[PDB]
Amino acid sequence: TDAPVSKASTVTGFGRGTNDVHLSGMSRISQAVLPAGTGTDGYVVVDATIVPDLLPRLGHAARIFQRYAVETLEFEIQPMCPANTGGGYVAGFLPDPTDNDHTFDALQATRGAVVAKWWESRTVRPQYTRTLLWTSSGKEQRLTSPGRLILLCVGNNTDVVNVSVLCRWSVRLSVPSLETP
Amino acid sequence: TNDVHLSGMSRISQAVLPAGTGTDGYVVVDATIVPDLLPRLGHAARIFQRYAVETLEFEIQPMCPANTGGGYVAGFLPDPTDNDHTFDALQATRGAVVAKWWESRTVRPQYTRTLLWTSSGKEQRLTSPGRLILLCVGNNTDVVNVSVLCRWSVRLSVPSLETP
Amino acid sequence: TNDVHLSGMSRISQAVLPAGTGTDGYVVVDATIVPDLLPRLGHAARIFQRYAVETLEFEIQPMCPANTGGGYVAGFLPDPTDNDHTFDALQATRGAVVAKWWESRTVRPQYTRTLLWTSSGKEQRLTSPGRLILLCVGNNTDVVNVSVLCRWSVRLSVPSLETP
Amino acid sequence: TNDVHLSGMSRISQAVLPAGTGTDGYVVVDATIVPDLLPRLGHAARIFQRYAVETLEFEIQPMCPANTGGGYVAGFLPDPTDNDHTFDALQATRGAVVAKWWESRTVRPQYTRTLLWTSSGKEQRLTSPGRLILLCVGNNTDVVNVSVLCRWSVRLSVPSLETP
Amino acid sequence: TNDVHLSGMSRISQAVLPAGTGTDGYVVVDATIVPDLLPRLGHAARIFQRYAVETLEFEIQPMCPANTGGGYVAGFLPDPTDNDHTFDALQATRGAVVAKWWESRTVRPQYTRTLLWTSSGKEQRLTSPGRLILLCVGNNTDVVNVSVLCRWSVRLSVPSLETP
Amino acid sequence: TDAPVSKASTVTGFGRGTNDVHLSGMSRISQAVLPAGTGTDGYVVVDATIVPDLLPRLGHAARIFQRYAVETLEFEIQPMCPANTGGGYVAGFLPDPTDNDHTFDALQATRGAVVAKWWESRTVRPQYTRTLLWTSSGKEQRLTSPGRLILLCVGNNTDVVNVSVLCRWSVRLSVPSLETP
Ligand SMILES: [Ca+2]
Ligand SMILES: [Ca+2]
Ligand SMILES: [Ca+2]
Ligand SMILES: [Ca+2]
Ligand SMILES: [Ca+2]
Ligand SMILES: [Ca+2]
Repeated sequence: TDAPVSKASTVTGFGRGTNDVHLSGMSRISQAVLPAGTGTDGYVVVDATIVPDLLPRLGHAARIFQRYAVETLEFEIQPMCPANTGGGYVAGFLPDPTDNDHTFDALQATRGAVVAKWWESRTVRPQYTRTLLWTSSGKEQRLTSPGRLILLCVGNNTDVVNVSVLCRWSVRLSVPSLETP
Repeated sequence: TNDVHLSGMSRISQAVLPAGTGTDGYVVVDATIVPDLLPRLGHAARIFQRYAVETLEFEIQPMCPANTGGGYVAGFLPDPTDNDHTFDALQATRGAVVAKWWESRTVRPQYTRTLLWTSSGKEQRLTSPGRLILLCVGNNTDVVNVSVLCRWSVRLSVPSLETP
Repeated sequence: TNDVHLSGMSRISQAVLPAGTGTDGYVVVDATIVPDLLPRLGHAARIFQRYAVETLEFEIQPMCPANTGGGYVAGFLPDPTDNDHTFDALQATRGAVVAKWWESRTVRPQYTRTLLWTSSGKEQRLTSPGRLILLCVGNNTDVVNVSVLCRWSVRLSVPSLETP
Repeated sequence: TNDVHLSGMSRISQAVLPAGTGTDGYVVVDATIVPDLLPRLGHAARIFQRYAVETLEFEIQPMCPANTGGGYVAGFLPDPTDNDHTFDALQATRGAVVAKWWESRTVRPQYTRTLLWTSSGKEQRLTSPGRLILLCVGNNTDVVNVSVLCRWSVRLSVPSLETP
Repeated sequence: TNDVHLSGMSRISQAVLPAGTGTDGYVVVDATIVPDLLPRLGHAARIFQRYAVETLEFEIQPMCPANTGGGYVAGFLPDPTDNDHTFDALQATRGAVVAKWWESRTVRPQYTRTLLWTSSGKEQRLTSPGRLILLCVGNNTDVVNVSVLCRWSVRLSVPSLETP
Repeated sequence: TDAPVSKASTVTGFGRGTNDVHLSGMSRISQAVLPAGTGTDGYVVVDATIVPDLLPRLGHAARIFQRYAVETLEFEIQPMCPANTGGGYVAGFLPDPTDNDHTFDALQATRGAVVAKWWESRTVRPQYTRTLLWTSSGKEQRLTSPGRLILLCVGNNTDVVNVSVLCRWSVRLSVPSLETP
C-alpha cells in the first residue's frame, strides 16, 4: 500500500451497545409506623409515586437508559401488626401521577384496589400503562411514572401498626444512554 | 346507543358502633340503595336519567379485633318502601347473612332488573332496587368499625344533567 | 371493555359584545375545549381518566338585530398552547368560517384522534384537543349576543373517580 | 412521488364599500389568484415549484345591514391577463353569480387543470389559474363589508425552496 | 387525508472552529432538532401542527485540509431535555461516530417515530426527536469549517398556519 | 376457617431476584495528551487497572451484584495524531493487578501485546481469567480485577499525540445483592 497524507480512521464498533434488558425484582417502596389512635379515617399512610428512582436497583439501571416500559407491576401490602387490632386499610394505584386526590372513593374506583383489616394482607394487581416511559424527569411527569400507590386508614386503628408496601416490578429498558442526575 | 355500562366497588356506608352500645336489634346501617350513595355512580347518575342494575353484590368488612364478642346480620329488602328494621325481615329475605363481628360476608341479594330513575319521586319503587339493613346481633364488646362495600354494575341511559 | 361512548350538545360560551367595539381582530370567544366547559362531559370526566374526541363540531348562533352590519370569523386551533389571535391563523385551520352577524354557522375542525387525559395538568397539549377562537371581523352597529354551541362525541376510558 | 395534495379555506380579499358609491360596473374585489394570496398555500408554495389547481370554489360573504338595497355579481375569469371589468364578461364565465347584498353565494368556476408554476414570472398565464372579479350591480344604501373566501385543492410538485 | 410526506437534505448547522481553539470536549454544534432549523421543513411546519419523523440521517462534511490534526465525534441524544455535552453521552448512544477532521461520516441515530408538535411547548419531549451534539476530540491545528447536513423524511398533518 | 391467635405470614416472593445479566458494551478507559518531546522511552502513557468502577456503565450494574466473570475483553488503541509524527507506542495487558513493573519487555512478554507507530491503530486481544471475580474491593485485588492495561512510548515522539484507549468488555454478573460504596 501507499503512504497517504492522513490515514482513514478505523473505529468500527462505536455506539453499538445493547438496547434491551429485562430487569426485574422486588423491593420495599414504603415502611410506615402508625402510632395508636392516629389512624383516623382518611389519613394517608403511604403516598408513593412509582418512579425508577424510588425502586433502588432500578434507579441505577435507568440511569444508563432513556426509556423504560413497565411489563409487570404488582404490589403486596404486608402489615406486621397483631390480630387483635381494630381498623381497616385501603390500598390502590392511581394511574395518573399528577392526581393529588386522597379519598377512599378515589382509590375504590380504580381497578385492583383492596380494602382489608389491618391483620390481613392483600395484593394490589393494578392497571398500568404498557407504553414506553422516559427514565429521566421532565416538565410533565406523566411521561415518567406509571402511577402512584396510595394506602389509607379506612377506620381508626387501636394498636400500633407497622405496614410495609412491597412492589414486584418488571421493566424492559431500551434506548441506551448515560443519563445523569 | 346510550347504554353506558359501568361497574366497580364503592363503600355505601362507614359506621362506628361504640363499645357497649350494641343492644340486640340495633340498626347499624339502614341505607336505601340509590345511585347517589355510590360515589362514582353518583357522578354517573348526575348526568343520566335512567339506570338499570345488572349486578349487585354487597360485601361487609368490619375492622375489629379477632377477640371481640358479638355479631352482625345483613339483608337487602327488595322493597324500598319497607320500613321494618327487625331481624325477621332479614331472615325472611334471600341472600341475608349472619356472622361474627370479625368476619367478612357477601350479601348476594335478590334485586329488580327493570329501568329505574336516577332522581327522586313520589314513590321509591321506581328509583332504587331496595334497601340494605345491617343489624347488631348480640352485644358488642369492643368498638366496631364496619364498612359496607357495594360491587355494582348498572347500565345508564337517557342523557340529562341533574342537580341534587 | 371500560370504554363508554357519550355524546351531546353544550354551550361553551356566550358573550354580549357591545355596539361599536366590534373592531377587527377583537377576540370575542377565546375558549379552551377541556371537559370542564361541557357540563355533561364535565360530570362524566370526573368518573374517568383518559378520553378521546371522536367527533367535534361547533355552531356559532348569534342573536342580533337585522340592522347589525358586522361579521364574525370562527375557528378551532388544534393547539391549546397557541396564543395567536389573528385572522390568517383562524382561516388556515380546517373548518374555519366567515359570516355576517345574522347567519348561524357550523365549524367542522380537524381534532386529533388521540387518547387525552380528563384531568388538568402541566402541559395542555395532553389535556385539550384544541381551543376555539371567534373574532369580530366587522364593526357591529348593534349589541350582539353570540353563543358558541358545541357537539362532541368522546370515548372515556380507564375508570377512576377524581376531584375538581 | 413528490406530489402533495393540500386543501383549505382562505380569505383572498375583504373590502369595505362605502354607502352611495356602489355604482354599477364599479370593481370591488379584483384579485389575481396566485399562491401568495392564500396564506397556507403561500407558505406551501415556497417549498415547491409547480402546482396544479384540482378544485377551486369561491364564496362571497357580505355583511351588511338588511336595509341595504344593492346587489353584487361575482365571477372568475380564467385568464389572468384579462382586463375586462364588464358585467357580460363575468356572467359569461362558468359559475358566475348575481345576488343581493344580504345573501352569501358560491362560485364554482372552470379552472384549467394544468401544471402551473408556484413562483412569479414574466407571463401570468403560467402562474395563475385566473382572477376573481366582483362588481357592485346596484347602489347600496349602507356601507357593505364584503369578504371573498376561497376553497382550493392544489397538487404541489417538484420540491424546491424559494424566496418571496 | 392530510399525510403530507416530505424529504430532502438540509444543513442544520455551519460552524467555523478557529485554529488552536479546539480544546478537548469543546462543543461545536449543539442543536435541538426541531423542524424550524431545517429550511424547507421550517416552511413546511409553519403551515402544519404535527409531524412524525420517518427517516433521519445526519451526515457531516468538514471542509479541512487533509493534513489537519484533530478529530470530531458526533452523536444524537434521543432525549431533547438532556443537557449533558460530554463525550460520555455520545459514546453511550447508538449511531455515534468519531473520525478525523477531514472525514465525512453518517450519524444513523435512534429516534422516536411518534407524532410530535411543530411548535414550542413546556416540554421539548413532544416537539423534537432529539438533540445532535458534535464535539472536538483532540486539538485542531488549522481552521475548521464543518457543515452538518440532515437527510430528513417526515410526515406532516393537522393543517394550521403558525407564526414563529 | 377459624380465628387463630396470630395468622401466618404470607410473604412468598422474597429474595428471588434475577441472578444472570450479560451486560456488554464499549467505553473509553483512558485519554492522554502527550506534549511534544516528552514521550521518552519508558514513559507510562496509560496505566489502567480494569475494575468495574473504571468502566462507567458497568460500575452501576456491579453495584447491584456480588461476582462478575469477564466473558470477552478487547482493547483498541486509537491514536489521533497525524501521519507525520515519529515514535512508537507499545500496549499490553498484564494479567496480574498487583504487578507494578513498567518496562517494554514486561509488556512484550504477555500474549496479545502490540507495538506500532503513533500514526497507526492496534487491537490488544489479551489473555484474561475466565473465573468469577468479586465486584467489590477487598484486601487482595487479584479477586476483583482481571488485569491492568499499560501503554508506553517505545520511542521519542515528535509532535503532540492524543491517544485514546477503548475497551470492549463483556461480563456476566451473578449472585444478586445491593453492594454499597
Ligand atoms: Ca433522558
Ligand atoms: Ca329526573
Ligand atoms: Ca387525572
Ligand atoms: Ca420558481
Ligand atoms: Ca402549535
Ligand atoms: Ca461484595
